[PDB]
Formats: sequence, C-alpha cells, structure tokens
Amino acid sequence: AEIDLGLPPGVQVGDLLRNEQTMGSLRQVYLLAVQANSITDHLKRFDAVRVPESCRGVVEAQVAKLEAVRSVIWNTMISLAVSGIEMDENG
Amino acid sequence: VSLRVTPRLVLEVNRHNAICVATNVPEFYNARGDLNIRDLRAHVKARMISSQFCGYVLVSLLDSEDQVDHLNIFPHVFSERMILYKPNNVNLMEMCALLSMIENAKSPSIGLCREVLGRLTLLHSKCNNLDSLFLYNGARTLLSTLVKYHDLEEAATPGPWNEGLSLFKLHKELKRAPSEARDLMQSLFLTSGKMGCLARSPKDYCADLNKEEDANSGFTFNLFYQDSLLTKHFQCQTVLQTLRRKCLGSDTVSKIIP
Repeated sequence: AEIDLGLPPGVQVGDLLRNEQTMGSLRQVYLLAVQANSITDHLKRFDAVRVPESCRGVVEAQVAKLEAVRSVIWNTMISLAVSGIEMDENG
Repeated sequence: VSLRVTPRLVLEVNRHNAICVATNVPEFYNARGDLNIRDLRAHVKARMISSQFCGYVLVSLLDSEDQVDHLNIFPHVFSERMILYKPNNVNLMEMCALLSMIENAKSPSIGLCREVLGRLTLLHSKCNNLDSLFLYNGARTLLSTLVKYHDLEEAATPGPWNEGLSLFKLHKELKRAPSEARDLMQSLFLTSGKMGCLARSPKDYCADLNKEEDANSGFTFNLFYQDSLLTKHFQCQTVLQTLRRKCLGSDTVSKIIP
C-alpha cells in the first residue's frame, strides 16, 4: 500500500477500510440500542409502579410518549439494517 | 480507531503419523485464580522440544467480523486469515498458549485475568516483535471482552482493560431488550449467513468429516475445546472444515508479521 502497517496474513487494505465503514454504522446501531433500552427500563418502572387514580391520564400520556420515541428508535435501527443489506452483493 | 486485528480461535495442534488433534491449552490455575506459571512454561517448553508439535492454529479477525457466535466474513477470506504458528521463540509460544487459555477458560475470575495480563506484559517486554505486539494487544482484548461482558470489574476505578471486541457489546445489549425486539435485532445485526450453518456438536461433525475423507487419506482430525463465550465459532461447520484443512496440511510460519 502507501503506508506499511503491521498486518497478519489475511488482512488486506480493502477489508480494513470496509471494517471502518461497518464499525461506524453499527456504532450508531449500538447507541440506538442502549437508548431504546433505557427508555424501555423507564417504561418498566412506570408500568410496575401501579397506583394511578385520577393522575392516570398524565401517566398514560407519559407512557405514550416513551413508547412512541422507542418505536421511532427501533424503526431507525431497522432502516439502517436494510441499508447495510443494500451495500452487500448477495442481498 | 478500530483498525485492530485480533487473533481468535487459538488451539495447539499435534500430529502422530498423520493422525491429528487440535486442543485447547489446559488450565494452569487453581479455583481461586492463581496462575501456575511453572507448569505453563514447562508445557510450552515440552511442546517446543516435541516433534509431533505443528503449532498453534489461529485466525485473524477484524472487529466488525466477530459476532460472538456468527461470522460476518466470507469463507475464502477466513481461510486466508487462518495460519499455523510455530515461532522459533519460547515467549511468543507461551503468549499463544495464554491466548488459547483465555479463549477456553470456563469462567475466569478477574484475579486470573489480572495475573494473565501481568504474565503477558512480562512476556511481551521480553520480545520486541510485531508478533509480540500483536499477541499482546489481542490477548488483552480477549481478556477485556471477558471482563466487560461478565461484569468482573464490579470496584469503580478503571483497570487497565479496553472495550473488547465491539460487537460483543452489541451482543450483550440486545439480550437486554424486550423479547419482541431482541429476536429481530439479533437476526438483523449478529447472524451473518455468510459462513453458513452451525453444527449441533462439533465433535460429531468432525467424526463424519473423518468418515467422508478416510479412504485415500489416513488423516484423522479431532478437536478438543472448552465451550465458552470466546469459542462459539467452533460450532460453525465452515469453520471446522477450514480448521481441519489448515491443521492437516498447508504450512507453518515462524513469524506471523515478518
């Protein structure tokens, strides 16, 4: 190549930068994952807490907002899953 | 930031008249986690003086290819990555041995981990070499993967580990998610079809892998590994095929990165 890097047998350059592309994309996916999982933990707390009476509408709408954001998150993950499938030659 | 190659699937390979066996290095430590350096080093010396010793079979993986129990790699590339190592050096030999022992450690305590990293840095200080820098970085990386995944550091103040194999963080994070979404997301990000199916129990797959190719060849490959978060790729049939092929013929190298 243009700069010698200590590389073991299998590793050529093209694999090595392809690696960086995929590591970026899945880095985003991981951020989305831990986000969706914090939100789903807050959901667990709401749904477990019980005791709603007349304050129930506020609680139901806060659950509604959480669940809504989380749906958008999971769909974003799907949406770049498919894109990564578009880069590949077999799919 | 992740241009790092890491050695995976490290076993040691023996051949007694074309009858071949790839084994993990046995555990050299007690139930509390005291690393038996004396017996380990005697093992390594013994494997050097031996004549039925061919070397450590190892593979080189990139971070985005290792999905914990599936491989986002093509089979030809995978074959180019897998080598048969027999270094003309005792310390590199023992480093590969510790790599084997980390991958196949049943459930190490962080005490065994810190001892193992310690012995490793001590060996790597003895050998300035691209092979020792390689063996060391990757062995520390396997160590760190094991701690971060199993919560062995939890203490609060950081130890000298790193993030480990990246997709292992993804693997752990998706097991946490609602059962509904977890299944799909595992199917979409960490189940790469490219290396094909998994066999139910490798040992049987190698036994009939012997039945098929044993008229022309007296060659007989057997595999011994301890099941572990770091050895799940011994379930993959293409893996086992490539492994038998590499162990039975090919060549050896005295230097990984000459």
